[PDB]
Amino acid sequence: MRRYEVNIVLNPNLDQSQLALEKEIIQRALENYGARVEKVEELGLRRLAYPIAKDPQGYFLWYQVEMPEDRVNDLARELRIRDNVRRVMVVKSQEPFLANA
Amino acid sequence: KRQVASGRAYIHASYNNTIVTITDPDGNPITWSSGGVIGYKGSRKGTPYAAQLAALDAAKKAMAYGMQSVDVIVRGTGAGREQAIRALQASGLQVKSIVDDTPVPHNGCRPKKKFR
Amino acid sequence: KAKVKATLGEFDLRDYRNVEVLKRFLSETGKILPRRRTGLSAKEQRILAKTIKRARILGLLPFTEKLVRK
Amino acid sequence: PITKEEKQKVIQEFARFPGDTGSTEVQVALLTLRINRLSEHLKVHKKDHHSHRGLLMMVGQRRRLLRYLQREDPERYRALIEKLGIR
RNA sequence: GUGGGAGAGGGUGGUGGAAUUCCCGGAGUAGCGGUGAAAUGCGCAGAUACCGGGAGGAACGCCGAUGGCGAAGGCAGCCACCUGGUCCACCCGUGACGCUGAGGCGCGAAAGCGUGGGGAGCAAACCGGAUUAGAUACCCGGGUAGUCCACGCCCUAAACGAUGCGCGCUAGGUCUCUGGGUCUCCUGGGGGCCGAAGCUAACGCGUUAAGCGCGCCGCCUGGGGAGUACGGCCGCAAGGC
Ligand SMILES: [Mg+2]
Ligand SMILES: [Mg+2]
Ligand SMILES: [Mg+2]
Ligand SMILES: [Mg+2]
Ligand SMILES: [Mg+2]
Ligand SMILES: [Mg+2]
Ligand SMILES: [Mg+2]
Ligand SMILES: [Mg+2]
Ligand SMILES: [Mg+2]
Ligand SMILES: [Mg+2]
Ligand SMILES: [Mg+2]
Ligand SMILES: [Mg+2]
Ligand SMILES: [Mg+2]
Ligand SMILES: [Mg+2]
Ligand SMILES: [Mg+2]
Ligand SMILES: [Mg+2]
Ligand SMILES: [Mg+2]
Ligand SMILES: [Mg+2]
Ligand SMILES: [Mg+2]
Ligand SMILES: [Mg+2]
Ligand SMILES: [Mg+2]
Ligand SMILES: [Mg+2]
Ligand SMILES: [Mg+2]
Ligand SMILES: [Mg+2]
Ligand SMILES: [Mg+2]
Ligand SMILES: [Mg+2]
Ligand SMILES: [Mg+2]
Ligand SMILES: [Mg+2]
Ligand SMILES: [Mg+2]
Ligand SMILES: [Mg+2]
Ligand SMILES: [Mg+2]
Ligand SMILES: [Mg+2]
Ligand SMILES: [Mg+2]
Ligand SMILES: [Mg+2]
Ligand SMILES: [Mg+2]
Ligand SMILES: [Mg+2]
Ligand SMILES: [Mg+2]
Ligand SMILES: [Mg+2]
Ligand SMILES: [Mg+2]
Ligand SMILES: [Mg+2]
Repeated sequence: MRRYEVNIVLNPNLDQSQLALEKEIIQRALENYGARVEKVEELGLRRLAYPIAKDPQGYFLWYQVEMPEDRVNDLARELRIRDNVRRVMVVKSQEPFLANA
Repeated sequence: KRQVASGRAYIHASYNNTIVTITDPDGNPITWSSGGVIGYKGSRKGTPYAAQLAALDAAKKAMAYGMQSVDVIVRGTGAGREQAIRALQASGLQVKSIVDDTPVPHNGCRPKKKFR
Repeated sequence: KAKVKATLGEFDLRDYRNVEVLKRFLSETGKILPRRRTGLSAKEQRILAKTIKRARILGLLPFTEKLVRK
Repeated sequence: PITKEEKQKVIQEFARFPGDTGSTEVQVALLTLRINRLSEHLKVHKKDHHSHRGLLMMVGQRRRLLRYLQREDPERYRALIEKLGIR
C-alpha cells in the first residue's frame, strides 16, 4: 500500500445525527475502497479565510491512511460526491521537514 | 430620503476619469458623482481637480441624504485618485477606514494590445 | 525590519494543516513574502511556497486580502 | 513502480553465480524488464513522447549488450535470448 | 547493483482562487468610454459605478530569481496516479562491452491545411472614427478566421551560445543551484561573472575555450542573378528538401 493524508471539510451547521451519518459514510468509503486508518485528528470547527459555499467557516477532519495505488483517486471521487463535504484534499505522506531547526 | 448616516464610499479611478459612489453598509448605492457629472467634458475629466470636485459633490449629496460616518474603498490607480480621497476627507464627512481594493487578476485574460 | 525565521520556533515547513506559523510569512495582502524578507533558503522557500498554496486550497490561509491605510 | 524485490526476483534469477549483479545476463534481463513495463505504459498514454525517447535509448542499450554477448559467448547468448523469448 | 537527493522533464484523471465577458436580482442617475485633443461606439428599453446569485472559456498573480528540468523545440496553480532522464555516496558486480555516425527512422515554437468540437478576452482580413499634404499605416471603436480541445497532415525559424558530438591536458578569484563530508573550509555535478598561460583581424574567448591535442560527422570557396530556374522526391494544399 502507500501512506496518505486525507483532509475533509464540511458544512458547520450540521447537527449530531447528520455529522454522524457523514462520518460513518466516510469510514464506509475508506473501507470500501481499500484504505485503512493509521490514526485520526479532527480539529473540527474553524474560521476560514475566504468563504467556502457562502459559509464563513468550516468543519475539518484529518485522516491519515494507508492504501492501494490506483484506488486513491477514485476513493477521493467518492468522498467528493458528498453534498456536505465542501472540500477534500489528499496527499501522499511526507517526512516532517524541520527547517531552521 | 432614506436617512442613512453611515456607509461605504467607493472611489474608482482610471487615467481617463474618476467616479465616486456613496453607498450603504450592505452595498447598495445612495448617490453618485463623476467627472462629467460636473460639466467637465474631455480629457479634462481625468484630472485631480475634477476628482476633488466630484468627491465633494457626491459627499455633499449624501450629506444631505443624512450621511455622517464614511469608510472608503479605492479601486483603480490613477490621476488624482488621491485628490479625491484627499478631498472627501475634508468634506465634513468622517473618513473611517481607507482601503485599497484595486482588483487584479491571477493572470487570466489576454489584454488589449495597448496593454503589453 | 527583521526577517521572519529570525524570530520564530524551529518548525515543520512541510505542514499545511497548521496555520499559526504559516501565516507569519504572508503580507497584509495574501502575498507570499519574497526571500529577502522571509529569511529562508531556496529549498526552504521553494517548500514554504508549496505548503502555503496547499493550505490556501483548504481555506485556512487567504488567497488575497485588502490593503489598509493609503 | 518497479519495486525492490520486484527486481530481486530477476537479479537472483539471471545471476551467473551468487552475488553477480553486473554481468551481461543480469544487465539484459533487468533492462528488458524495464523495457516491457514501458511498452505497457506507452500502450495508452500514446501522447507522451518524452518517455518514448528514453525507451529508444533503452532498447539500443539492450541490443548493444546483446551484440556483446553474441560476439563473445554465443551459447550463453542463445540461452539468454531463448530464456526471454525475444529477438 | 545498492543507499540517498533536486527538478515549471512528460503523460492521464481531478480540482482551486483572482480577473474579463455575459445572463438574473437589487439599490441608484446622466452619463460612460476613449484620445495629443477628438470622434465613431454604448446609455432612459435605465448604462457606467455598486452589492448578491448563476453560466462559460481561457490563463495561472505573490513565491520568481542574475533560479531549476529537458536532446532540441520547449516546460510555471494545487492533488493524485503512470513515467523518462540525471546527480552524488559506497568501490560491490561485468570486463573494452567504446566514441562518431553518410543513409535511413522519429520528435520538432509559431503560423498554415483537413475532419469534428468549442469561443470568455484577444485578434490578420474586414466595417467604421479623428489625424490632417494623405490612410487605404501608426491612435480609437466594432469584428471573422485563427487563438483553445480531440484526430490526422505540414518540417519551417534570429530552431541562436549565430559556437556539431566525445575524451584528455593547461593559474586563480568571485556569485549561485544541488548532493557528500572530518561542515573557518574541503569534495563531485550544473548555472553566471572577472581574469593566468594561450588564442584572436579586432571585438573578444579563457577548465561552461573561441587554449593545447586526438577521433568521427556536417559545411565553406568574391558579389549580384538566386535559394531563383529545370528535374527529382515529399505534401490535400500552402509549400518544403
Ligand atoms: Mg476622459
Ligand atoms: Mg474626515
Ligand atoms: Mg513537471
Ligand atoms: Mg444590473
Ligand atoms: Mg450626448
Ligand atoms: Mg444615442
Ligand atoms: Mg457577479
Ligand atoms: Mg456561452
Ligand atoms: Mg516575476
Ligand atoms: Mg529558447
Ligand atoms: Mg523520477
Ligand atoms: Mg572491482
Ligand atoms: Mg575478474
Ligand atoms: Mg542522420
Ligand atoms: Mg510544427
Ligand atoms: Mg499550432
Ligand atoms: Mg488559408
Ligand atoms: Mg482546426
Ligand atoms: Mg476588442
Ligand atoms: Mg482619415
Ligand atoms: Mg482594434
Ligand atoms: Mg540568442
Ligand atoms: Mg542556420
Ligand atoms: Mg546547434
Ligand atoms: Mg571543429
Ligand atoms: Mg557544495
Ligand atoms: Mg551541507
Ligand atoms: Mg563550479
Ligand atoms: Mg566558476
Ligand atoms: Mg570573461
Ligand atoms: Mg596576455
Ligand atoms: Mg589558431
Ligand atoms: Mg587584446
Ligand atoms: Mg574543449
Ligand atoms: Mg575562433
Ligand atoms: Mg558568381
Ligand atoms: Mg525556402
Ligand atoms: Mg520543383
Ligand atoms: Mg504528387
Ligand atoms: Mg513560404
